[PDB]
Amino acid sequence: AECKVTVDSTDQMSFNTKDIAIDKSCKTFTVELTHSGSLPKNVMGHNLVISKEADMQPIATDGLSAGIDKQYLKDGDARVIAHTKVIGAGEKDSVTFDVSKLAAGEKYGFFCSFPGHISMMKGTVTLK
Amino acid sequence: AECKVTVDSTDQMSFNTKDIAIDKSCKTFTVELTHSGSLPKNVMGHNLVISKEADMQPIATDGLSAGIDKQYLKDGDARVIAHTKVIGAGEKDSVTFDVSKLAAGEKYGFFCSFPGHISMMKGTVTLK
Ligand SMILES: [Cu+2]
Ligand SMILES: [Cu+2]
Ligand SMILES: [Zn+2]
Ligand SMILES: [Zn+2]
Ligand SMILES: [Zn+2]
Ligand SMILES: [Zn+2]
Repeated sequence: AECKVTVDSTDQMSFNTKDIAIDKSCKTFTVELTHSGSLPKNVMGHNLVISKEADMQPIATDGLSAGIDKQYLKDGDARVIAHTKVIGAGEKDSVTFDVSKLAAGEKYGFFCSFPGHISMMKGTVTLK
Repeated sequence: AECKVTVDSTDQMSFNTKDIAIDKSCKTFTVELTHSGSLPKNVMGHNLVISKEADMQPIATDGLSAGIDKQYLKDGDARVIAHTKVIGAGEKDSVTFDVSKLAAGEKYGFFCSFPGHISMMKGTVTLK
């Protein structure tokens, strides 16, 4: 199986994809996030966070007050299945998680939790 | 006296001035803000906020939770002297305030409180 994907994020507040396909055959899956462009992380930082589709906005709202030091995520948030750091231009991060965590028949999505980015920066996770 | 100034804001996350000079003789001062370029407000929205220089970042941090519907400013934040709405490309807005609110000898600045913009979008307010 192919159990890795790389997603780019930009100065114009977008990801380069709207769906991440995860082979159910995979034991673990690795998401690598890169940031093209020139803006630093405190201006236009992006992370990639995976959760239940219905949990994305609640997580993002709870992340606002956490600050960039905690990757704009509330510490110990149980709704977060996996997430990268907040990265700025020229940086990259990756996260590897157990594919078992994704309940078949449940709807999953990815988003950026930097304040206000979720409106433009989200997508679906599809198990294949 | 001249008691009005126009400031433009860009897709490049910049104001087209670094200083706003306010004549002390003015009873009121009016700041008009425009937005050139083509990006919508949820991507590259800008407002213009006036406060004490030391207060700019705390105000901006507090504004994160207020959201774009509240112009990214906490309601009733007493540290805010004056502010425009958040505007997107092709829009404009203006604010008029009493110049007596400026204490000569105190240092004032202007900035944009849209998430992440402040480090790239701020300047001084100079009384003349
Ligand atoms: Cu982002
Ligand atoms: Cu701005
Ligand atoms: Zn909560
Ligand atoms: Zn974490
Ligand atoms: Zn004068
Ligand atoms: Zn107000």
